[PDB]
Amino acid sequence: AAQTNAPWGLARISSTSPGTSTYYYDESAGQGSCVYVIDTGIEASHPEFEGRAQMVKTYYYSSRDGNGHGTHCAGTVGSRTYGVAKKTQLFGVKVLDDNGSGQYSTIIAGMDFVASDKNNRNCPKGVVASLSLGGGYSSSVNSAAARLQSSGVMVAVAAGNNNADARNYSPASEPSVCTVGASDRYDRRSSFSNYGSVLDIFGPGTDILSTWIGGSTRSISGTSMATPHVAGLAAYLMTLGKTTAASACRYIADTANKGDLSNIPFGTVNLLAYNNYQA
Ligand SMILES: [Ca+2]
Ligand SMILES: [Ca+2]
Repeated sequence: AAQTNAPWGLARISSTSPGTSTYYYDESAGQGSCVYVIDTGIEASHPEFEGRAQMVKTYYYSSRDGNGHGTHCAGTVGSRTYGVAKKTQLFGVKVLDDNGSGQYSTIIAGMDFVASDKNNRNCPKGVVASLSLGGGYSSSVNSAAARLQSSGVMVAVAAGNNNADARNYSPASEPSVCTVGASDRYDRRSSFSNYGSVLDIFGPGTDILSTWIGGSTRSISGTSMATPHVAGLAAYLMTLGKTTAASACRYIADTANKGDLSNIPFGTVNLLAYNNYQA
């Protein structure tokens, strides 16, 4: 398959070079995988989700995304026009409030929820969780992410937007999950992206167009936008049978574009997520 005039990040993950405009991908498109978007929720009625999204848990008064952020992230995972894995099933877990905030106790509960809830879903090609969230270092938050991974879920987490070492942020700093930095369309590390030895991979995160609440779309930026590129890419590769929940991060790293990025600090990986699709 080939989506012309795609969002630049979609084009970028299917090219060895920046500046292309077509997203080339296998038509299997993540069918048979499942991705949990642990965030502010998902506006599952958005036309772009085509009935493939649903809310499965909320920690607030409503299951509605009153923010947009979780809808955006879910769009980059799996919407028709904006998504990496355009036929995956999406599951919404609302652990963040409508201002985008949440307490670590809630975030932890949400992760343990996914670990159990996946055992009651039919996800024959495997299960991924996308966590575009975090704050300062917490060993309990890291332990929760490690448990989620251990349970058989491909966990992708944002590196954080502090232009600092991700060692001091959670769940970014949990070594066993996949920690995602952000890049821009000119293959620079994004100005706000965290860095550090704990990063596994970079994905597109500056000026990312996706779905928004009220059946709308917009462009926003952050390691939160990079993370769902990786999570959708994992689901895509798991449906193709190339990798498993346990091995996907390492697979993506090993098959990344290497050495493409600028302003990567020594000791941080120079690796950009890449689907290695050949028609
Ligand atoms: Ca290159
Ligand atoms: Ca890691």
